[PDB]
Amino acid sequence: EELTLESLSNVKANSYSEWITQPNVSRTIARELKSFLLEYTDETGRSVYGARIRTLGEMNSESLEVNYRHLAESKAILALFLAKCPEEMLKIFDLVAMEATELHYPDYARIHSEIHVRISDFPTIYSLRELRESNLSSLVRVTGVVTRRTGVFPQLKYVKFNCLKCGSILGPFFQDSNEEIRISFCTNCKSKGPFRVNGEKTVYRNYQRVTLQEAPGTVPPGRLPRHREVILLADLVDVSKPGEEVEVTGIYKNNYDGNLNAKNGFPVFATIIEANSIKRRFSWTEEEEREFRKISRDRGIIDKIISSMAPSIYGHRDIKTAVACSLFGGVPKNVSIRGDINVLLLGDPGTAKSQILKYVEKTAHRAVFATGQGASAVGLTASVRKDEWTLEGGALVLADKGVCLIDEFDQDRTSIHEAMEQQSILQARCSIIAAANPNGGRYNSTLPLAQNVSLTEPILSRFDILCVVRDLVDEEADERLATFVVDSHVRSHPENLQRQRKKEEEISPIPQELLMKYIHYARTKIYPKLHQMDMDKVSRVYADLRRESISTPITVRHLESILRIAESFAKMRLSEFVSSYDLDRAIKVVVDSFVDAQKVSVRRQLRRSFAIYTLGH
Amino acid sequence: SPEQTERVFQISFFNLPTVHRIRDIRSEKIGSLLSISGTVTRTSEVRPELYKASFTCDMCRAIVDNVEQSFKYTEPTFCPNPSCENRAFWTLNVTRSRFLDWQKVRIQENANEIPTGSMPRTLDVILRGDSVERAKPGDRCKFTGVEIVVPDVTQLGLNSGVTGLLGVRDLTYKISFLACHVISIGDQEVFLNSLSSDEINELKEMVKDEHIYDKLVRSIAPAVFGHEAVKKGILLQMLGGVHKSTVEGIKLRGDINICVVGDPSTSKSQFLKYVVGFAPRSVYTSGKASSAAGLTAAVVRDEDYTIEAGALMLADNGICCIDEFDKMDISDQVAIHEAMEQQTISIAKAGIHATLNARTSILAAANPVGGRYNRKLSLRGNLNMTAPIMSRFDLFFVILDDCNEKIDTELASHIVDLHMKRDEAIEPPFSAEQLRRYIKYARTFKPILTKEARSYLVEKYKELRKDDASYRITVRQLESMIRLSEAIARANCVDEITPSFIAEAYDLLRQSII
Repeated sequence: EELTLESLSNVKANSYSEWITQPNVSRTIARELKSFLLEYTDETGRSVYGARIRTLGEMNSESLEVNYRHLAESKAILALFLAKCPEEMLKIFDLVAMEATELHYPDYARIHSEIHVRISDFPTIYSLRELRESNLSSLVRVTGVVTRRTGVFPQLKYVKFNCLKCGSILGPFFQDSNEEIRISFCTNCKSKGPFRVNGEKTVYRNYQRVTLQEAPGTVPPGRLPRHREVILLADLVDVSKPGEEVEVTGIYKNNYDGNLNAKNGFPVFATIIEANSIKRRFSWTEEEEREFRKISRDRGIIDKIISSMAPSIYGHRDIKTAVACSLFGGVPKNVSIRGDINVLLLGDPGTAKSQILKYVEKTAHRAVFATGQGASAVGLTASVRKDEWTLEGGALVLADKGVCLIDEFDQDRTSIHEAMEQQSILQARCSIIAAANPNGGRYNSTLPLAQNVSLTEPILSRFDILCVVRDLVDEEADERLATFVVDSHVRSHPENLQRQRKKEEEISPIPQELLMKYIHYARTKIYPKLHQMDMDKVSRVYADLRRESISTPITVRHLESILRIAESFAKMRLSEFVSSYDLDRAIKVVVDSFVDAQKVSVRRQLRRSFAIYTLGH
Repeated sequence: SPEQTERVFQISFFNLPTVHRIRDIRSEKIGSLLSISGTVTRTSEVRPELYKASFTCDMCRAIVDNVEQSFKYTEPTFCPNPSCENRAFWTLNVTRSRFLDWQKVRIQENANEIPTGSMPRTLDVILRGDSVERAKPGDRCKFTGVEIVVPDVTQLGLNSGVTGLLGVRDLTYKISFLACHVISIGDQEVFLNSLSSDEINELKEMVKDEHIYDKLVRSIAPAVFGHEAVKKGILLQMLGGVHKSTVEGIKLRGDINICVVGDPSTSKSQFLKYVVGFAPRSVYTSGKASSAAGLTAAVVRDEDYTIEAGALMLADNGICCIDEFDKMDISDQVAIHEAMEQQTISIAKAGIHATLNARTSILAAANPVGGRYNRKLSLRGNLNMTAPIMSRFDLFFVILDDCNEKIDTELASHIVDLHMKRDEAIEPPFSAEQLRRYIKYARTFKPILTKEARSYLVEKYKELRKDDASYRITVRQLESMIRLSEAIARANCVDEITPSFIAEAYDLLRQSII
């Protein structure tokens, strides 16, 4: 028989799990689960679970998803029974979900051997310190950063066995993974016997376990967070990665361990959460592309982008323009030209070149920030550790296709320079932006840039632009820096989103997120194309620039950087074809790099010779 | 509703007449209620100890319930069904079995309690039920309960040892303690409510005083004579400043940090001791006898690799006193600079990654090069340390011996009166507890910059740059000016930053400039 739902509302059992276990109440619960999936109503009126079943058909997903809040909204009695005995409710729920998905789609059971309900948007979350032995054996949500994530491994969902003394047959015992199957008996004979694993009825499922630990903020300050392991169900494996914050809805459970008892001095059971479901905690949009094309101008867009660049930095507009060109980037070339555009900034302390580099870290799609003292060459190449042995990707490798960052330009310089000659740091696959203090001290005009920062002349040539800043004290400059800094402090202060707009005070004409997305859109949706006539003028200008470098160097790599910076200026204008003015501004950027190299030595003569060459237009 | 099992009942006993040290415990004292005074060196994670066990016989499906367990895990001696003769195949059920919370908190005698400075005796205190997570590691606590002896589980089968019971196997006993009761012996409106009525009245009077800033500065280090600039800096650091983070994501440090350099016999170490005593959640240490990495963080393997709390975490949310800073490694100084403005101490060794907030104020005492401060020598380089760290430091105090006969006689008379009359010689304007309450109230207050205050800060930063006319003054000096203005507004109890407060901050920075 099947009990009424009102009769089931009272537990009428020693435990709610026992109430679900009673066969009549279990059949009633399965009927109520199917009826609840049908009874939940969307604003459209279609069942939310029915729409989930249609989505599951389209996705060919093996596991149905059911929100816990939806179970509270309809069949709240089933929801409470699940809160008490999540597995007891969820087995019947998985059968009902398979039935519903198969009713929606014929042969859906042929597609998926077993459909399992997955929780969603669980109501209550418990901290690991808040979690206790009473919380065990019941579903609970846990928010925390995973201490580590084990890789997905093959595992037996069920395992048949063979008795050596008896026949080579046994039941396919399901493996909960809380403990070994440990049947301790033979199926063919009611006595203990050897149980060699038999694959005739064995079921096989992917298994992964990611230990869950409280976040440092979640733990009291000065206290190490408590850690309780989170287990990923089959088809829920690889949902999370080590060191990642996540909110996991899972049944806490305790498992006995002899070593744990020995260490504690008393009998004890190790506790591990088992997630029935996991809810873990920069690409330009299409509407963003339309808005970026609208905001962009055929001329002066570079000026707007430079004003947007380095919003935290005051002054250093040339550095902002160089960093903007590097961030916009260029199309790669293969057969001499490099698609990435390299920028270098040098200045005395307080120049905020590192601040411009931090803004560039936000601007790039996958930027990685590094400093010469902070990162070794081999350490930035990769990291190695025992898993077994496993390797970790380097920081420069981690920054790919998005402008990478460098600072304190000498092992990190070797990683940069080996990357510039190699085209490999493992390929950096990223533009280089430098924020290096000159000689580890306040900038001095007499020192050429090569002396101010140790590097290679080919590295300077490969850089699309080089920037040098000299410290100076002016009354107006002090007033401007003080006004901007006091305004920034007031803006950051709690006393002063509209308040955030008045706080921003329109320091950057283009919002930083919109500008980073616009640079990404101008790199991907727009692909700059070098103009042929402008390129002929630029080739004559490159010959003249090599001659002028001989006069007072300039390289074909610098000309290729001019092509790439022209692509970057076209990106700043969001033009698929590089403008002649874009190529001219790129030649100006490369000429600025050449002038910045040996600045005091050759800058005046270079400017006099390049007044006509720096801009073709 | 599910049928309710009988509730477990706990009985806690507090205010025992006598408290004994861990060394005072004896094997004869086992089995009797006792109160123990000590510091909890560590605490085990809360665990579900099998207080009651329920087993099922596989042979006849007979089931036992809530079987009591000894120190080792136990199973029913015989099958409950008279027909079945099963003594094995017992399968536990987590629901039918009852598990109490379990936590072992290691404790040790007080290092001050040890007379000869010998290693304190350690005792294992068992916390269960509500007692689990009722104490914190590194905090002194008094535990009351029955002393216990732990037999060897391997000898049970799961030095001299009892045998012939175990059978042939010897059994060694490990002493332990079970604590029935655990007691720890170690917004402005919310703080006022926490304060008693009399404490609130006293704090209100002190806050109402217009000379509260000067009175607190004088009250700092009552035994010490002179070094009023150091006293004012210590008061400003203890008061602290409001934290702020830019919309771009850059986060400034709200806590004040200072480094003091001066000749020996100036009681800079005494100032560090007074500051460590005053500041809650503070740890004092001598730099020369210390480990650089160990101070910042610790890592150890736990019975698997784990993470142990570092010494800097003991100073978190409070002042950190550093003695013999010059004797300490410049590598450690650079490590502090690496974890000063960015904070965020992290671990990447042993295959386990861990994070630490590392939010604290830093105070240091050092002897300048040559054993005495050299006025001719520049403020930077007198104590070898990183230039960015020196810039980020709010102030660099200079201590120089005064040959004035009046000052010499005054210091001699003060020291003699101290030696003669103990604490009576000192006459601080405010009591230590009252000053601590005032510091807490000021910390509850968050000073806000005024527009005139911002203009004054602009002018003061320009004046500092003119004084540079380079390395001594920077935007970090401006940040120190803002932090000191917030601290001065806290000391003066003014709700908002004032141009006079910014002027006092600039005066302190100029005194550091010397």
